[PDB]
Amino acid sequence: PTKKSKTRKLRGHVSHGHGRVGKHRKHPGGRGNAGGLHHHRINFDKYHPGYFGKVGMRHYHLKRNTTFCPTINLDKLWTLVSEQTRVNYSQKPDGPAPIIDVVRAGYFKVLGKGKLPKQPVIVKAKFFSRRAEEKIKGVGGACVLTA
Amino acid sequence: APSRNGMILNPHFHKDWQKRVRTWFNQPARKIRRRKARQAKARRIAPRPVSG
Amino acid sequence: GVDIRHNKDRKVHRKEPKSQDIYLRLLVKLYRFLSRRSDAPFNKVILRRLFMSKTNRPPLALSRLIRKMKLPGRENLTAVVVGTITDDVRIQNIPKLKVCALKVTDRARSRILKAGGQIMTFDQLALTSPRGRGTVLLSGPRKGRQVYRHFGKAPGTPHSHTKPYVRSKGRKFERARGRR
Amino acid sequence: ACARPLISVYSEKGETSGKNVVMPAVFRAPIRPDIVNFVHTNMRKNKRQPYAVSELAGHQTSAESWGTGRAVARIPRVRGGGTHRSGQGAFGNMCRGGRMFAPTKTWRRWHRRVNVNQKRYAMCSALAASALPSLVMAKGHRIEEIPEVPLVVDDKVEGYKKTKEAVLLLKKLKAWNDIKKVYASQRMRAGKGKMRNRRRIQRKGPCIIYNEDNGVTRAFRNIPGITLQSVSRLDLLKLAPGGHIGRFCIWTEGAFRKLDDLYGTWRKASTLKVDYNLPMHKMSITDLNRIIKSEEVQKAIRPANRKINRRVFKKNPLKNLRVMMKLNPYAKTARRRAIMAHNPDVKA
Amino acid sequence: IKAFSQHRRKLRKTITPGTVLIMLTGRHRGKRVVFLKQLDSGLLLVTGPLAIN
Amino acid sequence: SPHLQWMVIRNSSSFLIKRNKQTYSTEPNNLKARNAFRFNGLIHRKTIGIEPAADGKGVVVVLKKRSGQRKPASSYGKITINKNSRATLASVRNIIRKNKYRRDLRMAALRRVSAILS
Amino acid sequence: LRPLTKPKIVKKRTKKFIRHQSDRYVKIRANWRKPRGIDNRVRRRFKGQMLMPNIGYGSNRKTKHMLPSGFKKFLVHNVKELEVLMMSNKSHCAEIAHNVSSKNRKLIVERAAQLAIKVTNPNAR
Amino acid sequence: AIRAVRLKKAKADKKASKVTRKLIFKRAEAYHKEYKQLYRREIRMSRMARKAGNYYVPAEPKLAFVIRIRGINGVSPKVRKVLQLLRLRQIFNGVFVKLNKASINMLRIAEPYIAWGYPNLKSVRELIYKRGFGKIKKQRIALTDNSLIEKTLGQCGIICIEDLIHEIYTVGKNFKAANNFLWPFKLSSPRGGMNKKTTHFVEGGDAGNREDQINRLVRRMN
RNA sequence: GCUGCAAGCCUCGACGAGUAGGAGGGCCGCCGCGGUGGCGCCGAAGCCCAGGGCGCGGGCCCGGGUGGAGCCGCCG
RNA sequence: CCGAGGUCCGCGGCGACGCCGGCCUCCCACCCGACCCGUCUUGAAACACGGACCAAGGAGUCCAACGCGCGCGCGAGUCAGAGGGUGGCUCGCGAGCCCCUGCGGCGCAAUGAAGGUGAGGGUGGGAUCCCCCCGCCCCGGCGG
RNA sequence: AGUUCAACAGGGCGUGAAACCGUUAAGAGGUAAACGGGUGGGGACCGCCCGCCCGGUGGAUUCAGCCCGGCGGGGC
Ligand SMILES: [Mg+2]
Ligand SMILES: [Mg+2]
Ligand SMILES: [Mg+2]
Ligand SMILES: [Mg+2]
Ligand SMILES: [Mg+2]
Ligand SMILES: [Mg+2]
Ligand SMILES: [Mg+2]
Ligand SMILES: [Mg+2]
Ligand SMILES: [Mg+2]
Ligand SMILES: [Mg+2]
Ligand SMILES: [Mg+2]
Ligand SMILES: [Mg+2]
Ligand SMILES: [Mg+2]
Ligand SMILES: [Mg+2]
Ligand SMILES: [Mg+2]
Ligand SMILES: [Mg+2]
Ligand SMILES: [Mg+2]
Ligand SMILES: [Mg+2]
Ligand SMILES: [Mg+2]
Ligand SMILES: [Mg+2]
Ligand SMILES: [Mg+2]
Ligand SMILES: [Mg+2]
Ligand SMILES: [Mg+2]
Ligand SMILES: [Mg+2]
Ligand SMILES: [Mg+2]
Ligand SMILES: [Mg+2]
Ligand SMILES: [Mg+2]
Ligand SMILES: [Mg+2]
Ligand SMILES: [Mg+2]
Ligand SMILES: [Mg+2]
Ligand SMILES: [Mg+2]
Repeated sequence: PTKKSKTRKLRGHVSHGHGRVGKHRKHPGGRGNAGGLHHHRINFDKYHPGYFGKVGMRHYHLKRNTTFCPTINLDKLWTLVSEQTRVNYSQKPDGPAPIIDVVRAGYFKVLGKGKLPKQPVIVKAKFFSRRAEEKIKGVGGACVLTA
Repeated sequence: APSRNGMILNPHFHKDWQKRVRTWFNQPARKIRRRKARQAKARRIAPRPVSG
Repeated sequence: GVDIRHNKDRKVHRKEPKSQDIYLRLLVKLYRFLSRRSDAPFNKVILRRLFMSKTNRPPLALSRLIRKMKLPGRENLTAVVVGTITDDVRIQNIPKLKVCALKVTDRARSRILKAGGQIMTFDQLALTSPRGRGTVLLSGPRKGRQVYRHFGKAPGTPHSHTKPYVRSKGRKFERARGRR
Repeated sequence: ACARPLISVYSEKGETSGKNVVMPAVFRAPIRPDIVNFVHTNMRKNKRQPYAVSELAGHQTSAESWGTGRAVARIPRVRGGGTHRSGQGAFGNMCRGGRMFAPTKTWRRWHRRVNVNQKRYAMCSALAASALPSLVMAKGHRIEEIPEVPLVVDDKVEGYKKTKEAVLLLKKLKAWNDIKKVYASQRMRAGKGKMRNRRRIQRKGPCIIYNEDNGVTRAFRNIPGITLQSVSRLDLLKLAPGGHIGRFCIWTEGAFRKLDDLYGTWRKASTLKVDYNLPMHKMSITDLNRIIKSEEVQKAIRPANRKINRRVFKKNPLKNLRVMMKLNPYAKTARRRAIMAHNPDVKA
Repeated sequence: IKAFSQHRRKLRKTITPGTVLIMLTGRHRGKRVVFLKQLDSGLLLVTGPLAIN
Repeated sequence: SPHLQWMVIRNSSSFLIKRNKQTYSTEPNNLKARNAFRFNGLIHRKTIGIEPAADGKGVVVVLKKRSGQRKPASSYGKITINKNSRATLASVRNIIRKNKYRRDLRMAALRRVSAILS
Repeated sequence: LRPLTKPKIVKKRTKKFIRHQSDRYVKIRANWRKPRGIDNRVRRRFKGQMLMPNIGYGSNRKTKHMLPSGFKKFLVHNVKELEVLMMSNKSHCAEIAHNVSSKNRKLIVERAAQLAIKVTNPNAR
Repeated sequence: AIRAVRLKKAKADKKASKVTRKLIFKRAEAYHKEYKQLYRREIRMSRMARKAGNYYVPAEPKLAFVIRIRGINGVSPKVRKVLQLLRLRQIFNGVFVKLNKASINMLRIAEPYIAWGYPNLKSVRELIYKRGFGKIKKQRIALTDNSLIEKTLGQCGIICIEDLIHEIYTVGKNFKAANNFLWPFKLSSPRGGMNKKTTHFVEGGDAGNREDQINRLVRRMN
């Protein structure tokens, strides 16, 4: 709104909060990103290093559905199933192990960031990292691949 | 123009955009219009399903 | 005339909650009384944090609360946090905590209670522990916000490690001249 | 939250009907006037139509500034002719008949979206405020004679079909004083709103929340101040008029029963809303006097200091004797030996 | 803050019983009178005598 | 929950009057018509209301009952005391002091009885 | 109808703070405006110029808004707004509003005489 | 009961206040006769040296009273910092300064802005009696009762106003806490004027160090 | 006894220049809206006044005259 | 009472306007002070510019996106956006209420040009809190 | 003269501000006029002992404690 606006307290003050010596004029330094290499170079180099130039190869017809690979860590691996399911098979660690299909939950690759509870689990994902698998193998369980 | 640390903005407002501004003030009116069209179509195909 | 500088006379400390919350201001009226007459150092810290903003009262994850409880000497003490207790889906076990916070999320509330715990409000804390005895005052990761990654010297300085303000993170976005 | 008494249902008269309904938990939700005022500010902003001046206003002129060299003030002046309009400022906002500064465009943000959870939060606080005699009377409703502040009537009220049946019920429930208040308030609006289809203004009477419309809306239609609302579709703009909570609500038994499932208790979530429950209280015991005067808190606080320490006005000890001996007790002995020194006493 | 009846009464050394005073106010302005006694309120008991002035 | 209800109507109520750097509350059970948590007449469970009788003779003393909390039709009891000044002040003083009913409003109620009897 | 206490109302200034150069122009009203000119004599508070209202002229908090009779003014519109001054009638006086009719102005003066409330404009019609 | 233990303590504190009343009496009485002995001792030492034809150089003064005479506008930054460390932030205010080489070289480096000297007992006594204000909690509180000195300087043994005078005139192990407890003495303008303020006391002005003539300036400013 | 509008009240100490500029408070003022509390042909708005006042001030109230149909306080 | 800042348990002439009161404001007079505002400027009363007078109008806005701070809701989630449903012959209400197998956005993972690969505590300071010991206690606490 | 509540609505006529002007009333005017502070004079319109308790006094008490009867209300 305009009730709490700053212009309401600038009534009566001549320069309206913009100085008498240096008045408020129409773009005293250029419009937009002007002078990014000449007179705004210090600002561009100090706060946006790398802004000028080219880096890397070009991909003309890039389709984001081709590189779509959502990932999930092991600390949030059991979030794909109910809490009662993780507890029910904790009392039965002698072979009956739950299956966590990560593909049907919306992820492709499994990364081994967090710690896994000491329960055998069958993890079905399209991709696995080296450490994610060995933490699943170390805790008991297999890493089934899916397409 | 740049004062301190901030994004390098790129507002695409260098054309005559004021000549092409579509306000969605008839959005609730087209909901009533599209709803009446389904009801009007439903009576025309009364036994047949309206979804097609 | 007196040779003094009046620049630092106004101490900029929040003396009342910026919020118009009715229930929060009653807890302020409840702890302004304890900060005056109880003479307990715990009630003075709670009075500050009842004033503080949301960013100065960051969320306290359930896992971070448990780790500070499992420290030696914190067996039966109650966990006090002026803020919210968020659930942590990364942790599995809940060791029957006894928390007291302004807010507790629905899953953090169900997991704390299902473990045989007890969730208190700051009016019950003042009723059962006005001196603040047997409490463990905990805070969230205040520097855990995303804005602090952009705070630093400047992105275009050596040894910076400061996150720049870019519209999109990609190949053609501020990686060419000055990043290699 | 646990303060859930047994609310009684009243018949077509002002007497109980023998039926009792457990108080819905929504009436024990946190009362947040700041949330209600926030949602009411933006919700009432969504029903307004856009206004804007013409884009051509002030620019229908082929005006060119005369420039310098003439005593004129370098403003675009209308082209010459044999009219009064020739030679007049045409474009600037300071000129008569020119374009206003920053013409009001029709594409400003007229509508504000509010979080669905905040809309429901404000509704839970508005309903809880209608169940307190203080907040309903302080709202402006004359309920000093109604049988009970949460006023639940029989379901036959939903079957009314004539206004005299509706007016007689409001007289039996002693809620008619809230409608005579509306008649006493029907006056003319102050200002230019009368020229804009807002000539006559009045007050708000009791809102009547129903469950099944069997004619209750048409029976109470012609009564001024009466607002009729289905229990499933409760508008905050009508249950919190002007952003203030405490609307006098006359509930029906069918609407009072269904109110428990619309918002759900803290024990069981709502069945008529997908994944919603009441807001949690950040303060269970809201009675400060019960906390302060409790046994455990009184054992922790010091005794109240009720000794006002005025400014001790400083008197000069060098001139005043009693304030010197108050600071220096020896001064009386030193003064006596010095006074005796001025007495000519002869020693041995 | 004692009442006026308890205040101590001052009297100049030049005003002793029998002195001739000169009234400066009232209707007997400049009339030389005889001072007799000081009353309890500090006011002076003044006589003319009547048979003189 | 009076402390909870006070925060809601301390600044927004139909009985509040704000003008001339003053504030007044016009609820029927306010002794001094003062906007304060102590004197607000529709907020507590125990309120003392003192008004003149229907005629210009006597004082009707209104007390908020214990059971009449959410039922306004049966929330208050009318006590008409049409006696002399000392007898009327003695009756109201015993209702407050000897019943322990809202003792903080003892002298404020005695000064109101003494006011509407003039 | 005397007030509770009638202290000595000390006013630091009884003159108005007239706007600078409001005597030289009719367009310049006497309503005070803080001079913000760069070479203004009044803004720079030169000697012998118009004084500027600062907080030093604030009146005693015990006698602020206090009428010369010792009472404090309170505007009323009907007999209902008059009964709020029943208590504390030794410190506040009622003032009937200008827009009330002569018919209703008589009822307020009658009711204020019963409640021992002073009216600053009793005979105003 | 509770009334018995509170009445017993009330009569115990009333009895303990009389022994402290007598304590500061004999202490102030012993302080006074110490001022006499210290005055008569310097005369005896000066007399025995002149009788032998020698000279007795008295001990250089250990106490000084510094008065800021110049204003606050136009001060050199080095002199301005020294006047702040002497707690002289306005004109015509006084402080006591324990005289050592670290203090004297601060008085020399702020010489044109001060007029200091060696105060006698009457100067120290009258300044703490008439202008004496204590700094209780960063506040200028008038020394109207000995309870205000005993509450702050009680750990240093200074429980009466004569203890504060004795600890300053004859500087002791607790001079710093005693002198810093005293707010800068807000002195009045010198009654009778000054010779000239912008000049040193030796060359006819008033700035600098006047050995014992500072007492004349105190009687006119206090 | 008084208060306790706790966003209130009370006590003590120090302090007070200011362009550009920044921040805060406003029971300063204007137009419309949702509420709420009113006012008005026994005379509203506006306008005028060598009348009575209030506020440090922005401004405001009252009285009188003119006027003839609407207008204002408070919370947003 | 030389004591936590004032009281009189002192008093006079006039009191119905003739002879009483009205700060400020009106007129007039005197003394002291006092050059014309705005603006640019190191510097304006300037022989610098603008302004004869009065009324009305007259200039920091709206949109997009961003940053930080704050309020709020919920919380590793969050927002339902397009749309759909419907108090059914649709005022107020082009509001509000509801569900969308939550599409997607932004977060939960970064890094490399890319192919790709992809995250296991210590020390010091530290609000607060815990325990022990010795005194005192008005049994609630206080002091060391 | 007459109509009208009203011609302080008489025809570009509701309200009728400011600049400006006429007239009347009042005062002043050799340092252009105005202005700040202080006061003086003048003028126009205004303005102006009770309460508690107690002691006697002399007139009236749908007269008080208490009792009885009926009713209502009050609590960490
Ligand atoms: Mg400025
Ligand atoms: Mg400019
Ligand atoms: Mg600015
Ligand atoms: Mg420049
Ligand atoms: Mg710009
Ligand atoms: Mg810039
Ligand atoms: Mg020209
Ligand atoms: Mg136009
Ligand atoms: Mg208008
Ligand atoms: Mg004034
Ligand atoms: Mg003017
Ligand atoms: Mg200048
Ligand atoms: Mg100089
Ligand atoms: Mg010099
Ligand atoms: Mg300043
Ligand atoms: Mg407008
Ligand atoms: Mg005039
Ligand atoms: Mg006047
Ligand atoms: Mg210029
Ligand atoms: Mg130049
Ligand atoms: Mg020149
Ligand atoms: Mg010109
Ligand atoms: Mg204008
Ligand atoms: Mg920025
Ligand atoms: Mg999502
Ligand atoms: Mg995106
Ligand atoms: Mg007329
Ligand atoms: Mg007319
Ligand atoms: Mg006309
Ligand atoms: Mg004229
Ligand atoms: Mg003439």
